[PDB]
Amino acid sequence: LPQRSWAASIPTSALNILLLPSPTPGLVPGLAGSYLCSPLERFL
Amino acid sequence: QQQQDFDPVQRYKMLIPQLKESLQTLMKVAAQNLIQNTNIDNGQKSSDAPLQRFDKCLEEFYALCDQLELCLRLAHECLSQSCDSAKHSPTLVPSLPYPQYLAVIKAQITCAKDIHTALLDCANKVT
Amino acid sequence: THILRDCVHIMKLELFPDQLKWNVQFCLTIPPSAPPIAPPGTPAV
Amino acid sequence: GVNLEAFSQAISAIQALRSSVSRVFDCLKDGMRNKETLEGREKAFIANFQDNLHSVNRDLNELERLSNLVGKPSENHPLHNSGLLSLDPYSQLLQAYKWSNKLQYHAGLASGLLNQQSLKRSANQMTTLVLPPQYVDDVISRIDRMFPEMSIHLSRPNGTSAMLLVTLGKVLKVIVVMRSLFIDRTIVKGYNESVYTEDGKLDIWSKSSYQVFQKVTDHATTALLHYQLPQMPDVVVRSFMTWLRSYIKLFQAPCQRCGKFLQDGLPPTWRDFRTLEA
Repeated sequence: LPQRSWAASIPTSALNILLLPSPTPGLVPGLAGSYLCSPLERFL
Repeated sequence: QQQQDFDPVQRYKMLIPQLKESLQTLMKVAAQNLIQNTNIDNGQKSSDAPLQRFDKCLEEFYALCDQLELCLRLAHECLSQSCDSAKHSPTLVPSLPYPQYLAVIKAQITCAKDIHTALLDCANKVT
Repeated sequence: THILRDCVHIMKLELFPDQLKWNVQFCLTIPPSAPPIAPPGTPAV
Repeated sequence: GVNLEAFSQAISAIQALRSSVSRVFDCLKDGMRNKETLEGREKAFIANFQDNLHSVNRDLNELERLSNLVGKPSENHPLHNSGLLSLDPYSQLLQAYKWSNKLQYHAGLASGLLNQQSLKRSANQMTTLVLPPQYVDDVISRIDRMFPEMSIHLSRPNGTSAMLLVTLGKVLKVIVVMRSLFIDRTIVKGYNESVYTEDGKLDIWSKSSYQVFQKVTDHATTALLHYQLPQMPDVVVRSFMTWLRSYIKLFQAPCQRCGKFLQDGLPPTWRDFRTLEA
């Protein structure tokens, strides 16, 4: 409900979606890029 | 950004004594806490010496072990890549032009893909 | 309007609106056809 | 060199460096369940502590390591990265670089397990096992000469069949007169006793030696009559050459003393030892 500044054991199919890089970096309007970009990859 | 000359050998060598001394320190503080609690349960007010909580020290020992492990894994990846590149790729680093090298790489990739497709069709026909 | 030329070029390359519609786009750095001196790290300007 | 693979083992080493200390504290996670026999359980603790010494051994492992570094750093691998953004959608090739290796490695096992064959029959399923062209002989000769420090020569003055001679570090040359494809009916001598360059008038036979290499000649004949695989004559002659190579030393003398007889040799098991014992 509120926010914080520390990370303490957050819990989580979610991993599967977060992994196996998709070729659509979120919005992906379709400009360019023929590379499977992972959400964690693009986040880092 | 680390800028450690990318050479893992002397890094690991110079980092070994850190592991040694950290293990020494953690064993020491563990023995201190042990004698403390063994004087607590049955002795008297003797153990009056604020030492390390043994959490931070052990965890940073694990962390340095982790860093050395990841460095060694990077070193292994690098050497393995060098090995297979030497074993299955000629030496052309400015006698063939870069476009020729790229074309050769693409042709080899296409041949590997063809081999893969042939094996997949074989597995399909088998099933 | 100095960056505007390359901006419109990259936009037309990415969108193809309505090298003669061929591959003409270079916004990156360290090209292979550059004068060989040393492997570049970040040649911008 | 190839010492880099040793670092791989070092990897596992430092892995234990973690596990070890865990195995320490796990051992301290609980006390004596029920000894009832002795107090070596506590010593058992120190036992795990002993394995920590292994970590120090890791530091020692670096003494044998670090032979030398190779020139041209990065080994031409990231040269593709130097390309523009156009080249970056190329890692796939590198993957195949491993994959192909795995392929070979897979065959390295597969072919190995192919050794146990199941061919209940080999005929009545069809030809011309004798090699027609008189050029495959030269091919086999070149393949054999590709081996270093072991020179091979051939003249074939008899006719269609193959005739050749081979020399080694000593003067124990071997003369092999065989058919078109596979090696058979050879002989060996030593110190110009054959002199099969211009012996008398040509590459003579002379079927003789001073009762020293005769056993070696018989053993080589046996090896030729035994290694006659149904196909792949190149493999056969390569195996024959490898077998011949095993006498380049004649120094050791295991499973006996160096006084049993004139000499000692019978390595069909890829290892020579005292003869007259197998």
